[PDB]
Amino acid sequence: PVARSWVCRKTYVTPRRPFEKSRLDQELKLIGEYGLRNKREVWRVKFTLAKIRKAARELLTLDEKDPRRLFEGNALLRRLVRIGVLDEGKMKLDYILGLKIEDFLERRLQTQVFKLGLAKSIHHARVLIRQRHIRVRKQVVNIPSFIVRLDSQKHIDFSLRSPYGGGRPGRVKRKNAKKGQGGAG
Amino acid sequence: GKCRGLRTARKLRSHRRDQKWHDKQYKKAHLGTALKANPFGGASHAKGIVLEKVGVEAKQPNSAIRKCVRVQLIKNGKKITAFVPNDGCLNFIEENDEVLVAGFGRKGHAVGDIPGVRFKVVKVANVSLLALYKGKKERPR
Amino acid sequence: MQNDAGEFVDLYVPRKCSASNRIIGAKDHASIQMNVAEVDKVTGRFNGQFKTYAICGAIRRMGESDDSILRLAKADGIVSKNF
Amino acid sequence: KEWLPVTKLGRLVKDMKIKSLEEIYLFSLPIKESEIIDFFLGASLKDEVLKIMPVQKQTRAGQRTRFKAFVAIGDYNGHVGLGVKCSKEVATAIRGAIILAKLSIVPVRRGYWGNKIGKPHTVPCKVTGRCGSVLVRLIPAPRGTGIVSAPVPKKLLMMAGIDDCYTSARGCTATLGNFAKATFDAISKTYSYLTPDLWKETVFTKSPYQEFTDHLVKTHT
RNA sequence: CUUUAAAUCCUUUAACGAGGAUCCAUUGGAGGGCAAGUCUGGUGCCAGCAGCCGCGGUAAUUCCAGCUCCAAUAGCGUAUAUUAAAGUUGCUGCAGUUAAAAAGCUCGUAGUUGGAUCU
Repeated sequence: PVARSWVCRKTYVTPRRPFEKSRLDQELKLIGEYGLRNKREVWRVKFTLAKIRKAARELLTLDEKDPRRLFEGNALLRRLVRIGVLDEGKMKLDYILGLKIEDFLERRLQTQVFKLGLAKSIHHARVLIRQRHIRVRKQVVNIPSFIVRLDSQKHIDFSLRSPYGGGRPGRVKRKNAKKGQGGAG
Repeated sequence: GKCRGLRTARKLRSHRRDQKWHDKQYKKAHLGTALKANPFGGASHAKGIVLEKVGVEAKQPNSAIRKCVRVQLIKNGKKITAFVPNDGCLNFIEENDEVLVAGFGRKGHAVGDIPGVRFKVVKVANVSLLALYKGKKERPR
Repeated sequence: MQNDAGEFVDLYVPRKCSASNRIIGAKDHASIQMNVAEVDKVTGRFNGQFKTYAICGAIRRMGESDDSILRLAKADGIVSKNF
Repeated sequence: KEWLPVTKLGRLVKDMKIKSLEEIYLFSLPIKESEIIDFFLGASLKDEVLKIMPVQKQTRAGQRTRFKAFVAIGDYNGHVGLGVKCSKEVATAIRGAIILAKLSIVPVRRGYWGNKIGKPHTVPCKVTGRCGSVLVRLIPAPRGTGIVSAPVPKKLLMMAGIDDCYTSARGCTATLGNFAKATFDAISKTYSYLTPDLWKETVFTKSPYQEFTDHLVKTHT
């Protein structure tokens, strides 16, 4: 008898056919323009999208004008519009069935950094997110797989302790200045 | 099914249990004689002692004599054949040493050209054959 | 077909048989689109217009297109009523 | 280089008086002239070869190896075809197969799943095809689900244009010809299944020879 | 410095700390199934590979070594059970002329299933 949680779940899933051409080509493509580390991240994204589409499937299985269906649907569309994968005008119950992986991957933090113009490349955006240079509503964020809400989108800025947006220079510029003043005299 | 009455369940359950009894894999997996005839006793691996080195012949057109080991397992005590898997690995084993044996992977049946042999050799002298073949670890004296 | 807005969305609608009320597919090459001309009431001359029917393949293959077009003419009134 | 029509359908198409092959599908005329499809279905027509399976008959003068060519054809908007050609060397087999697939193209009807909203995406009902010992089920699926089947009927259902479907297979599916023809007359059966929407009493327009019978008898010999 | 019975763990912060960021990423594979060289050299039914077809007899797309390439990635492979694929246990939803198959036939008690009609 211990005070333990013992709760966990798999986040990704493996496909049935390992060796193939087509789905390999689209996942290698989306890693190409979206800058992902490995196949496990898009496997997690596909599993999450499969879960939400399955939940939408038994939600739409139940009949119209049912209380729990209406409540669960209103909460689900409110979550989907507050994360920003939908838009505020198109609130319909069956349009959850018509979205794909790029809508899930659009609200990634790397895509927001790359499209906000404070990064050169998506690889540069990934290495700069991993190096803790961004404050989001005055909070230092490190994780690249970060979901940005719609209301928390205009507060993306460089962290105040980073040398890029204003602050102390790091180890390397201090080393170059020290060796320059050492070699000057 | 064919017996399609509304109150027909016991006859259908009896027919289903007798027909599932009339099978091969279920009778293999739900009888004690099949597991009793297994020299592993339902275990994945076993430990035994090398007692001789045997070079057995091959089948039709594939013709290459294969070198196998008769191993007596410690836990039950019967002479069980085992095949040295990889090239250059028979010189790594000697007489009266302990060998961790396992099957080839086709559920206790003969695999490939080698006749009558269903077990292979994984570990000898508490070191893997892969480490001795690659040269990562040396065979202790 | 229609939709929620209600406009036409199918590419076409197939014609139906006048005897069995069954549609004619694209690869049913035994169907017939033959025309029946009508006569003038006063003289019996050709007035110029026509009216047609449609039969499916399987009725011809089983062998009853003739009495089917006979009852179609009976409902039309082109053939005599006493027959 | 210039095309010379021999069939009166080809003359009617070349005389700029047949607007589409859609009315030809409506009136179900046979096609034995394989460039009306080239005239109407232009650069959107897509080609993909299935598998080349050699056949032979045992003789006294040695084993001769005739080749069978398997192919699928069709744009991403409906019409889809299949063609089997038997010849000796590969190139004339491939050319004859794509020609005979261009002969036998059928259009398909796209339906909905649950709600009739937006553009149609799936099959309207459950249709099947029967040849040899192959049973191929066509069950409608919701939006964006994807085709779950063997790889060859995934390829066939993207050639047909059905993005979302549910399938089932039975029998010896190793033979590609019987299975492919079973899928083909399964997806060609999406018309011949009467729905309550088609309950309106049809009206027959003029036969395609009847509008321009004078033009065809003065420009066709 | 914090935490803690007191430390260690995490976080914050000094001073340091990378140009083959040597601060050096493995696992089984490359004929088909099943994404990846008719590359080169050696033995040539022997050594071996191979879950299955099959690769070895002196021109090895499979053996043994070097190069390149593909798969997942701090993870990968093997053996035992087990599930789905198995519509190969079929209640949904298997078959019984010829692929395994209907008692030689008939009667017959439990069990199974039983015509229409009442506003």
